[PDB]
Amino acid sequence: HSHGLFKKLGIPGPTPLPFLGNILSYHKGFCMFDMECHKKYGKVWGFYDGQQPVLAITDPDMIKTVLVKECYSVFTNRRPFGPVGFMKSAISIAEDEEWKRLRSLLSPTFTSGKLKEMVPIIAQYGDVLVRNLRREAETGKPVTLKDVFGAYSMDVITSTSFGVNIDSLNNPQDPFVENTKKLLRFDFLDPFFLSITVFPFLIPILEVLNICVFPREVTNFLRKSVKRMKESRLEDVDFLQLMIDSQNKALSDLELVAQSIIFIFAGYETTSSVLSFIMYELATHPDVQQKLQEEIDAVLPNKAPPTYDTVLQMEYLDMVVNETLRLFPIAMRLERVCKKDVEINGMFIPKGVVVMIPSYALHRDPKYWTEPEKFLPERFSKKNKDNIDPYIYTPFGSGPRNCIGMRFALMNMKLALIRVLQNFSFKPCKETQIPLKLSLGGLLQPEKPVVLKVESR
Amino acid sequence: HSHGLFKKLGIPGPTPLPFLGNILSYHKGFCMFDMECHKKYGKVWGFYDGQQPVLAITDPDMIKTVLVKECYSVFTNRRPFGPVGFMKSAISIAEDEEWKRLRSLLSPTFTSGKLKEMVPIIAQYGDVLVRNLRREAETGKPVTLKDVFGAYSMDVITSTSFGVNIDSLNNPQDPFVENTKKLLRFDFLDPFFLSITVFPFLIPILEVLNICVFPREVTNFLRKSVKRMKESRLEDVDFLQLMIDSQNKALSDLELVAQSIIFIFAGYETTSSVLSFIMYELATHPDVQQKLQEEIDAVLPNKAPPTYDTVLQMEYLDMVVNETLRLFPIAMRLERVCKKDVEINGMFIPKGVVVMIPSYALHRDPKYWTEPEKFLPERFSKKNKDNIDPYIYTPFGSGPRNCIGMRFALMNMKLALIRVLQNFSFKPCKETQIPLKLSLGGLLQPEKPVVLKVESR
Amino acid sequence: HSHGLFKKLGIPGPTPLPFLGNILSYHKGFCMFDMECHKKYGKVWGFYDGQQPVLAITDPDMIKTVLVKECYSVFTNRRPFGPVGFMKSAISIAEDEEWKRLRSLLSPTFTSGKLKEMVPIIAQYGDVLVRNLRREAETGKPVTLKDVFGAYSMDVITSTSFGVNIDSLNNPQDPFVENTKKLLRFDFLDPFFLSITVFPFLIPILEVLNICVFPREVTNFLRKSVKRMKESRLEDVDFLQLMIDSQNKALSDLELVAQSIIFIFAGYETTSSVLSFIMYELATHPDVQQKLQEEIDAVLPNKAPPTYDTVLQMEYLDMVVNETLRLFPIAMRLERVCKKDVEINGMFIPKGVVVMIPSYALHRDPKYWTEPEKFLPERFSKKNKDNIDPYIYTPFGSGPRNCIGMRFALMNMKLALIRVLQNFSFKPCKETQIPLKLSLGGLLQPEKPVVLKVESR
Amino acid sequence: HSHGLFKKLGIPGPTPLPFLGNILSYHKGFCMFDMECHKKYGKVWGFYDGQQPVLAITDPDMIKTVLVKECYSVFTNRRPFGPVGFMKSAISIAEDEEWKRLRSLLSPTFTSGKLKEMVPIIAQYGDVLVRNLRREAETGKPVTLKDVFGAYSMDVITSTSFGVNIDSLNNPQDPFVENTKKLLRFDFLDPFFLSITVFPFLIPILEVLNICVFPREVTNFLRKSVKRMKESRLEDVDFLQLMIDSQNKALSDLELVAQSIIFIFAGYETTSSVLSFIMYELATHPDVQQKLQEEIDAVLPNKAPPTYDTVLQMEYLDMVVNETLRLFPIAMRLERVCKKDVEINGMFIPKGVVVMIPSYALHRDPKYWTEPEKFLPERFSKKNKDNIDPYIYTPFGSGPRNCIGMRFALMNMKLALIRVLQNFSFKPCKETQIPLKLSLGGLLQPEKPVVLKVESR
Ligand code: HEM
Ligand code: HEM
Ligand code: HEM
Ligand code: HEM
Ligand SMILES: CC(C)(C)OC(=O)NCCSC[C@@H](Nc1ccccc1)C(=O)NCc1cccnc1
Repeated sequence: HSHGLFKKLGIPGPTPLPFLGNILSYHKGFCMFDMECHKKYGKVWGFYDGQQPVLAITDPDMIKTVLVKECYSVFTNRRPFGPVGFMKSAISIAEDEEWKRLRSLLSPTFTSGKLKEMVPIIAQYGDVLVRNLRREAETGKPVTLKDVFGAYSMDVITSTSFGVNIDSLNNPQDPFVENTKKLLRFDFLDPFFLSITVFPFLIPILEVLNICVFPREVTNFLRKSVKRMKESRLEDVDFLQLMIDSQNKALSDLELVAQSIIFIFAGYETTSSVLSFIMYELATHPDVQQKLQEEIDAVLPNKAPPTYDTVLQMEYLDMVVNETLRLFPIAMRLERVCKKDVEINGMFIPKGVVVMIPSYALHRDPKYWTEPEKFLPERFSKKNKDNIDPYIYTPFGSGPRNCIGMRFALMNMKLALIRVLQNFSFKPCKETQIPLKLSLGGLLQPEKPVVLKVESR
Repeated sequence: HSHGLFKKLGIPGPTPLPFLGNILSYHKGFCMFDMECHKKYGKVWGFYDGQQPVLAITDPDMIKTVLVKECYSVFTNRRPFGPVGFMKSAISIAEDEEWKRLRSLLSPTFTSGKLKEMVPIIAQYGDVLVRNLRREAETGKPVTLKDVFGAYSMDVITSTSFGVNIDSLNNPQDPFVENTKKLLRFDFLDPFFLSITVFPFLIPILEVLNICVFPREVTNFLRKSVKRMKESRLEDVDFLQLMIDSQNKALSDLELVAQSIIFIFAGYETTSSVLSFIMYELATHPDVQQKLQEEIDAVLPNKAPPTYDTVLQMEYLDMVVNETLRLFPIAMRLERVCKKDVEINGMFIPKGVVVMIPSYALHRDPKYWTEPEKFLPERFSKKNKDNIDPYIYTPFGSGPRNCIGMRFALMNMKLALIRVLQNFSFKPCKETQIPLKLSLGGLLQPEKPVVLKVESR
Repeated sequence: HSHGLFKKLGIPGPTPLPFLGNILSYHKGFCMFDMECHKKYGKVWGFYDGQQPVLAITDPDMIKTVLVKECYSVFTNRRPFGPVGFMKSAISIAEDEEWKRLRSLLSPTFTSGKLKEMVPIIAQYGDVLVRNLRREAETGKPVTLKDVFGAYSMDVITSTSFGVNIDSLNNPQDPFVENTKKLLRFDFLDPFFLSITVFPFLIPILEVLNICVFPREVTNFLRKSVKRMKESRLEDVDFLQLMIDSQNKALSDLELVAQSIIFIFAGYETTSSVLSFIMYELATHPDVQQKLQEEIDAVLPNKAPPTYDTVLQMEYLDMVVNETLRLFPIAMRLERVCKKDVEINGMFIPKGVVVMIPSYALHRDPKYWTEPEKFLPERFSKKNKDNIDPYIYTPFGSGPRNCIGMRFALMNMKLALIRVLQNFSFKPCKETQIPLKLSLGGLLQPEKPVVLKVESR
Repeated sequence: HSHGLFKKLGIPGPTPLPFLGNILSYHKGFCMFDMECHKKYGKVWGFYDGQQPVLAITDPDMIKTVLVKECYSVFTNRRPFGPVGFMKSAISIAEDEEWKRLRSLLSPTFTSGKLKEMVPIIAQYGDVLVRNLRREAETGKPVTLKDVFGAYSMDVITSTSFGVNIDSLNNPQDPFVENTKKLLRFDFLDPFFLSITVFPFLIPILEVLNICVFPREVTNFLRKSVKRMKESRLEDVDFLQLMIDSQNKALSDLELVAQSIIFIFAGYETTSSVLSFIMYELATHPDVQQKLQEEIDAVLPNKAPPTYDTVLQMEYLDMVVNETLRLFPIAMRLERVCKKDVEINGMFIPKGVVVMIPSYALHRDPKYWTEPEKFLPERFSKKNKDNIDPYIYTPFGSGPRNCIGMRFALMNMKLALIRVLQNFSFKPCKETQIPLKLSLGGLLQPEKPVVLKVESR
């Protein structure tokens, strides 16, 4: 249909099939498709998700123009995504003025100030993690990181968001953990979403049937569960409180539920998935593991409890986290819908085009990264951290729509790692997939789950 | 689904049925439904076209706020209408910045200046009208106005828009008149569009099938026919010329076709339908007919040819046209889609609500019109024309999005009537529907076509 | 659209709304709508589920013609039901020759012979039920029947179908009980299915998206779980065995899964729901409870273990079960799609019409039942059991497509009750809904769950 | 989805793309795709029209089994085709018992008896054809066959079906010819129908919107036009009469309209298209033209008027018609939907598979035709006509569902040619496309229309 767009504008790209566009090229996943296109075509290129034209861009100035400069004017929203039901009101999903309102109503929740107050509560579930791990370190049986990390990551969420306090690894069947684990980061290469991409005219069909990519049952569990806690604390420290206090243009109650749902997933599969990637890289590079175990003990001698300030003090820890996020940027791509005919850094961009930054492919670009497949934390030494274009390395996005939970996500993940490297070491098992292979699907996740050996220090 | 909207906001309205909303109430047509609601509920009210909330308003200040004040800011577009294909680019159909561009690129086409230049060509087809009529005035057989007026109205269009010059009543089968008559003002109460209103999620389905409410065949006839005339005049006075000269941000070629299509219908069924309504009212009020025949002869003695200036000179003619348009405002309603949460003249209007002015019901409101059903031209005497709220009487809309062809449409219609009342008189026949009954459907048209007796002066 | 059908044929019925047909009348549920129509219109009547014409019939001969006589010829299948995915192959859902094959391949599974072999295994979980109950009979706290019965009913299913052996009330979190409880008898008056009924043209839309009214996750759990047990028993007494042996025109493996799913639900919510209804009626009619506790002890003195033969010996037990099923026939209606133009017992029935028997309304018809709302088991005394038209009383359907699991369902339910009335008695609590109110929705279930007092004999 | 079908059954075919199946291979049209598959794969093969599995077959016994033997049992209907509206009732479109009824109610209309009675009326419009042609034979200007033949072919239809009698080439604008020319043989490779094939789940969507591949306006013209003529002849020789007499299980009135529509097209574009193909082959093989002009004059000396009997007498005329139909079999393919699991001539054919005979590819198969691209009428000499497998050469189909109008179509076409070769000869013009190229689309029609020189004998 609209498959002449890039051929006119003089932008190169893979030739689209009728109806499908270029989607059959996703058979190795977004990341691999993005790398190929980068090499085959250079700095800019175009392709079609069904009839949806997508313009990839790799110029840091141009990227900065889209993500920062012209964000409010032209590139305000992300690719429409449906069917979502009442989740239209989630911040990550909302548009234009509604999003601007929600970003405001929700920003002070994520300050360095409020973040320092969540430390002692986040500190408490680190210790729960250790005990579950030593039960396996004392029973010489290899460990799947995702289960134990997610048990931890969930434990922090439920708490930092509603006060609920479960040992999700040892009380995994209590009514709360059941619903909350039923979140699934959406495989955009799964049967369902490829059908969307080729039949996006079916989203409104599904919307009028109250179908939701968020299971209609988990949402109902928390919609009421919030209006219980809402009326329990009212009247008699967490995200809900910080959002309830805000509605005192102000936030509504079902909007509040929707943000709660986004926050819960946000820090579940993500925090847990990033922790897994770090632990893998640690186990397969044992020296880095040792160098970090030294710094954790120098700043916190005698296995001293990590504090907010001791965490920012640690610099090799930061380097490890960053270099992991370079090799596994869980978002893979950034995207904005171009809402007006515009011209940025010398290129005409018509209305409706989705503009896409290929984060995974830029993190692995040899034109900016020496030995880009190698896990080498020193790239982020304060000697070299200045050489790195913040518009090439973008694991949390950028501009007015970057990751709202970035600080919290780094803090949470580091508090988990300080505590864990104070007590154990991590070894490849025979069953450990080395080298790790990324799922060919639509998520940045390992093909096989990560299994390692855990020895008690 | 969204059927609680007005019940929350505290706006009264007829209770909606699931899925249908209030559409079953259209069984007497928009106009009658609008009158009822006006009386039942007062100054504002709400209802649902399927799941689409519609807020009717009748305050002239509030109407002025929507149609003029906040037009560019909030109320810029009309109710989405599909499937349209390439006709998305027609001015009457286009949105936001695209419309603003098209209104600019097309405005100077409709000036008092360019309009004075179309007079002598529009004058020529008036004489064709007379001859066809006297062939019936000399053959004592009653006449259907729509056929003879449309023959005339078409004759002016084809000319004033492309130079083509046919006697569409006597050369009705030439290739051009066949396609051009295949326009149909859309019965929004017909089977098809009621299905849209209850399944608007099916428009995108139909759009991806290249289905068009404008027959895919007539459009193809003129798409090429334009790019012929385009390349005939280039290189070797009408709307096409005025649009071709404009593309010399500038107008494209298929956009040019689309405007051509809108203009052709615009002045066909409308001009012809309004002429019919005037002739009816004239025949059933013979004194008004006489008073106007006197003024036509005082300004143009000896059946003098009407000129642009002699036309504006005529004031009872104007009164007749206006008072007809009061009783038959062919648009019935005006509408704008509310693009932001706003508050106008003290009422909150949420995003997405269609705001509707019920022109037909306001033209017939006894709270502003004495004996409103009576055809009484003197309402528009220069003694009384000042008493009339331009926000109650709105046959051409208002504000930046009023009828672009208003001046031309009045001129064309008056040039037709001066010539015709200079030569004939018009009498009720036995077959004449008295009093006229409006089609219960979705157009302002007579139930039965208007048949009259035509006697040669 | 097709809303003239019954008006032509001369069959009376409620006047249908456009698009909706008569569905708004479901606001009190099928059962109440059926009763009204029966009284308002008499022996036959028509109505529209959207555009779907439905002919209700209440003549026992005519009912026998449809359900038995012309079953194979004309009335072979049930109302199309979608989207179902691979569940198209379930027996209860399948059509024409495929169903005939599946009914054959699955019939010997349900014989009096094989049924006598399942007794000792079904006997074992009765004792599990007692212990869970006395833990509540010794802790003076009222009991919700559905939870304790479903715990039991599940326990029998998992066993009688796959050998799996869980105390689902005390091991409720083991991986098997989680998936298996995620069956939900479909509320055909819920948002989703009313949308089907008005947009049945959307089923094929949903089918091509691999959407399934059976959650795509539970099905995957058992599809593989079967092909595990399949390859565990092969090679090294239950329904799976009886189906695996059958494929040794023969049954396939995914067909086998689908039957497994139908059987699991079939005996879960149903058996458990019917048990609840009996216990309610028992508690609110304490004499019937006593009369039955006497017969259970006469045939099984000293709390003797019930056997297959001792179960059929018990006749007042049968009367209780039957009279409960009269007042709560969980299917509510029977239905067949008329596959040919036919004429049965003097009435023309066009192709495509769904023919419906209103079981609930016939069970409550005063023209066949004295004091029909009264729970009076003696109606089914061997003195009166002969007076009862098997085409008026139809809790298991009739003809070649009656309930395949009828015998098993009666046996299972009676083995549960003999054991339970041998040990406890059942008393109304203050919280007990008396009289019970049927859910206004699309299932025969109580508005409020049934809570009773349980005292240890 | 179902794209494993042929890979399992062990049938070879082109590998299908997701969603598209093999449809992209239609870029050279069905005929060319069919030839390739025949050569690449042999006697049987499979492919996918979207998700629709299609099994091509080329064994004459197997073809006879499908088209004749198992027609009523298994292969009764053609590939579902929609949206059709009330045209569901046309015979060529109807299914199962409804079709069997319509074939009966309509068969005696097409007998050798009734056909002999239509001769003198069909004879009359032959003479109209001559005069229009000599007006061009006397004005040395090349002639487009389709216009002049269709003018003739229409003239015979309107007459033989309703008595209406127009000179459609010289009265082409009368109200009847306008609607009747608005039939269009459907380009199944046009945008619309390829969208069906990939979204056949959208047919029911369109059916519920009263959209029709037969324009909703032409159908309305004749629905009423029939019920006028119906009530004009009733009460005060053609197909309508023969159908009206039949309803005196019997035919209804709107069914009657629908058959009328099928018959009108059937003999319009087809008869006219076949005539064009013959005239082309005649002009480009001048000896065949001469040999036939001799036989026409031997049987009809002195330009004697052809009679029914003189027509069957002519044998080289028959040979010409047949050999043309070999090279241009306007149906291209025959098709039946397999309604049951069956096994025919040693191959398993699952339910739902469309079984397709590739007539065009078999007519051009070198394994049955010497020099198959050559136009050589002698193939059909009574010496060689016996060598020809009626299951390889199938321009009118075969079995209970062959072309109902075959005899009439041959008669009509031959009466046209006898008259025309009695008076003119036909010569290539410079503008004549030699060799003719078949439209790459979805019809058997020439790329360019056929233009020839016409000289008066
Ligand atoms: C290591 C873990 C995480 C990574 C790598 C990450 C990365 C990202 C990225 C790349 C985006 C899009 C940014 C852009 O488009 O410019 C994003 C958006 C977002 N993130 Fe995260 N994120 C992480 C964890 C979290 C957490 C814990 C939260 C908790 C609240 C969170 C909340 C959000 C929200 C609400 C958005 C939408 C922002 C908006 O649209 O206004 N994320 N994240
Ligand atoms: C007596 C005849 C006519 C009447 C009563 C009439 C009335 C109207 C009305 C009520 C509107 C909507 C105005 C609003 O929303 O505020 C409109 C819009 C419009 N009219 Fe007319 N009209 C007539 C004839 C014509 C003619 C001859 C043309 C020739 C070009 C024309 C072109 C248009 C266009 C293009 C629009 C869309 C304006 C825009 O969206 O920018 N109309 N007309
Ligand atoms: C007290 C509990 C139950 C009741 C009241 C009941 C009632 C019914 C009814 C009314 C039908 C439709 C019959 C007809 O259309 O004529 C049916 C069908 C069916 N039932 Fe049950 N049923 C019960 C329990 C079960 C159980 C335990 C099974 C276990 C396998 C089962 C399996 C089936 C199947 C497979 C069908 C479809 C029959 C076919 O289409 O061939 N039902 N049941
Ligand atoms: C030279 C011109 C024609 C050719 C080559 C032709 C060929 C065919 C073919 C191949 C079929 C399908 C047969 C099969 O599936 O086995 C068919 C069906 C049919 N034809 Fe023709 N035909 C011609 C002219 C006509 C005419 C003039 C009529 C006039 C009534 C007609 C009426 C029909 C009908 C009604 C069917 C559907 C048969 C059924 O489904 O029962 N055709 N034709
Ligand atoms: C007639 C019957 C009650 C069997 O089916 C229907 O009414 N509709 C036709 C097909 S969908 C009902 C379907 N439900 C279900 C199945 C699996 C998981 C969850 C729900 C079904 O067949 N269940 C078996 C059954 C139910 C009741 C009595 N006996 C057997």
